[PDB]
Parts: sequence; structure tokens; C-alpha cells
Amino acid sequence: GMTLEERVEALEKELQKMKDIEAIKELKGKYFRCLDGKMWDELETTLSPNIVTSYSNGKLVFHSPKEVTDYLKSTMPKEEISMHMGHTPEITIDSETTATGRWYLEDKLIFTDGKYKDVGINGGAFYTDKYEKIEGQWYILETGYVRIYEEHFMRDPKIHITMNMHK
Amino acid sequence: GMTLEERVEALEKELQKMKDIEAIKELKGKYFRCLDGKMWDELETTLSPNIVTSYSNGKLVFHSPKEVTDYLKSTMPKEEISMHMGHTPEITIDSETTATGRWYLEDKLIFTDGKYKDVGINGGAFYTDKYEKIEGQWYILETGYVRIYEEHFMRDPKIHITMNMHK
Amino acid sequence: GMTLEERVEALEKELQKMKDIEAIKELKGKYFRCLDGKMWDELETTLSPNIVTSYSNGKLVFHSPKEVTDYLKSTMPKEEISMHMGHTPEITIDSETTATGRWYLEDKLIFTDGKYKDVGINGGAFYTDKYEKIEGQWYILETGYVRIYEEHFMRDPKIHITMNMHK
Ligand SMILES: [Zn+2]
Repeated sequence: GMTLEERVEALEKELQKMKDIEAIKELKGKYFRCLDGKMWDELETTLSPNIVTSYSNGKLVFHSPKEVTDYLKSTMPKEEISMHMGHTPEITIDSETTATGRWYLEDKLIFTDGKYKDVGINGGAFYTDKYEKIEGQWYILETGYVRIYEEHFMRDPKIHITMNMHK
Repeated sequence: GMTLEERVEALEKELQKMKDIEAIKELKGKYFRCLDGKMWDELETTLSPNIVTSYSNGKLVFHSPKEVTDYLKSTMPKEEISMHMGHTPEITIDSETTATGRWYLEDKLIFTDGKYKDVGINGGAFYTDKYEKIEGQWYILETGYVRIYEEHFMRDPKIHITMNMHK
Repeated sequence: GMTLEERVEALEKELQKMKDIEAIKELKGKYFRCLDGKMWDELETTLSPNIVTSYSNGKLVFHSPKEVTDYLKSTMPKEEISMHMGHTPEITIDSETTATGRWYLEDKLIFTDGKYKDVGINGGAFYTDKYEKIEGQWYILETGYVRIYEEHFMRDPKIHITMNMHK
């Protein structure tokens, strides 16, 4: 049998894992919230300085938080309402400072003014993320996904958007 | 270095926080379930006796669980199917008896009979809640949100609602 | 006071409950992922050997993982895009090896080819599950639900599904 000190040490480490998992869920919650509400400075804080991830089906690859936030902002203008809704996460602590997470995303885009007015886009994806921990704080390091489906369509003009945090 | 007793005491407190967080998520799960299934008496149990929150753009303010439940019920009759779907929470334990939580809501309303038959309403919101703990039980104390968007529209009559817990 | 050894033993048990809850959430995450992505062999691993659950309004009852997976597969062919999206769980550890969970499901079916092309089905449900633990691993034992609503409808042909993991 193990000593008390040994059992406490075990509890310390096991609890740290549970704490790290909550922190990662909280991280990803912030990420979506800041993205869909276009608080770009805040969003930048969720990203590792060592970040490397890609977009436009691998056509574009970015190497810092600045670079990524700048880019997302370009694809998410005022005219575009975004909802990126995360579900049923599967988080795994790979080491004391690294982790992997799967997420299930429903997404929804609605254009209100500008050149793509009334265009609607809906879909789903299985994201897989990598995270890393730096000075006691978790950060997103890599994000990749598999598309479940994507549908593009013209919305009915007779639909009235009665409230909008962006207009 | 800390003593064993001190390290245990730390674990006791740190684990209590993790327990409180789960309890709050469970609370909010019950809240949505009871709201969307119109079990009003059950819903009343999720609310602090000391509750204070507001509605109709701050025009209406309620001061007890009775008062609030009564009100929600008035805005959620049999004729109205509601789905209030919670995502990616960010919970913070502010003290041993208080907490703050952010939630990401997609919402969906469908009217089946009555004066607004075939009306559909969809939206999203970033809720921010305050919770408090009373005799070992968590309760909702304040709820507020920012609307992402709200769309009102007429549904196609050729859609058949084949099942409905309320009719 | 309780002794140190007693306080440690308490922490061991209380933390195990929190660990079990995370495992159950992860389990259900896998279940949805494998179902919607039609990885049937993987899905079979989420199910207790002692599983017993029913379908077609109680008309059909299955007694093993093989039997169930076989069945779901029959109702979920390539032609049918499925999204079963889980929300706001309420998990309760009933014993060291059994548990109960409530889940809030939004669901969405879209048929792309075959005899039901362009048919769309949307709905919601309050699932209630039973889980059991076998050789350190959690498994789904029973699944049942209450339908919130179900809507069937013909989709507009002018909608382009631009991406699809199944085609
Ligand atoms: Zn959702």
C-alpha cells in the first residue's frame, strides 16, 4: 500500500488534470464568444504565441496570434452574423503542459447588408484541437476539422432581423 | 514547503470549487429542461429566494421565484414550442457561496395554434448569470444577456409537426 | 475532527466521482461523433455488453452492442446526413459502477440521394440514459427519451449542399 504523502501527491496531479480540462473548456467558450461577437482583441488572448494553423482549404497558413486574428476579422465583417456553437467535447490531457480536444460544431452564417445580402450558410464539423499551457494559462495551438456538411442558400427577404448586436 | 494537513486543506477547497462548477452546470441544465417542457413548479426550484432580475428591456423587474416563474409562464403558453439550447459555459467561483457564469444560447420558438400560428422566431445570446449557494444547494440569482441576433418569420404551412409534447 | 487518512480517503472518492462524470460526458461525445460520422465499429465500443434498449415505439428491442449498432446502421444510410447535438447534461453517479444522465438533444436529418431525397427532419428531445462501469471503462446501458417536437418537411431543391463527409 501507498503512504499518505504518496496518496496526496497522486490527488494533487489527478486534480490538476481535472482543473486543466475545465480551463480548456472555458478557453474554447471564450474563443467562440469573442469570435461571434467580434471582440478581436479579446480573441487574440486565446491563442498561443507559437500558434500555427491554416484556412481556405490549406491555401492560407498563419504563424502568430496577430496574424490569425487579423485574418478572421477580414472574413467576419459587420455585415455577417456568425454563430459557432460548440457541443459534447472530448478533452485529453497529454502532458502537464499539452492537450488534445475534440469538439462538435454547428455553424450558421447570415449576411444582412453588402454584396452577399440574404445569403445563408449552415453546417457542421468535427474539430480536433491541440492546446498548450504557458505560465499557468492555457492557449489554443492548433485547430483542424472534418466537415460534416455545408449548405449555401438564399434567404427569404420577408424575414425581418429584429435585433442585431453588430448593426 | 507546506505540511500534509495544509496540502489536504488546499485539495479540499480546490475540489469543492470543481464540485460547485458541476453543480452550476447541472442547475442550468435543469433550468432549460424545465422551461422548455413547461414544468413550472420544478423550474421555480432553480431560483434563489433573493432573486432580482428584469425583462421587457428593463421595463419589468421581479423580486421572487413565484414572481419570475409566473412571468415566464405568461410568455411561454402551450401554443409555443420553445428550445433554449445552452453551449460552451464559462463558470467562475467568486466565493464559497457565490459564482458567475457565461452561457452561449441558440434559441428557437415555433407557434402551433392560436393568434400567432406558423410564426417562427430564432436567435442567439450571450447570457451572463450570477448564482448563490444556500444550505448546500446552488440557485440562480441574476440572469442577463446580450442578443446576438433575433429573426421573426412566417413558417411554411406545408411543414408537418408530427410530434409535440405540449399538444 | 476526522483524521487525515479519513480526509484523504474522502478526497479519493469525491474526485473519482468527478472523473467518472467527465468520462461519461466524453463517452456520450464519442457516441454522437461515431453515429453522425457512421463509424459503426467505433460506435459499438460505447455500448455495454449487457445493453437493453428499444425503438419503433417499443415495437423493437435489442439485447447486445452488435444488435443495436446493426440496427442504427439500417436507419442511418450514406444518403442521410445526421446531426445529433448534445447540450447541458445532468449526470449523477448512482454508485461506484452505475450512473444516470440527462441530455438535451437538437437533431437534424437531411436526405441527399435515394428514395427520400430532399426530405428534412428536425427536432428535439430530453434523453435520459443509464450507464455502467466495467473494468475501469464506462458504457451506455439504457437510452430513452421524451420528444420535444419533430418536424418533417420538403427542402428547397435550389439549396446546394457544397460539402459532405458521406458523398
Ligand atoms: Zn446546439
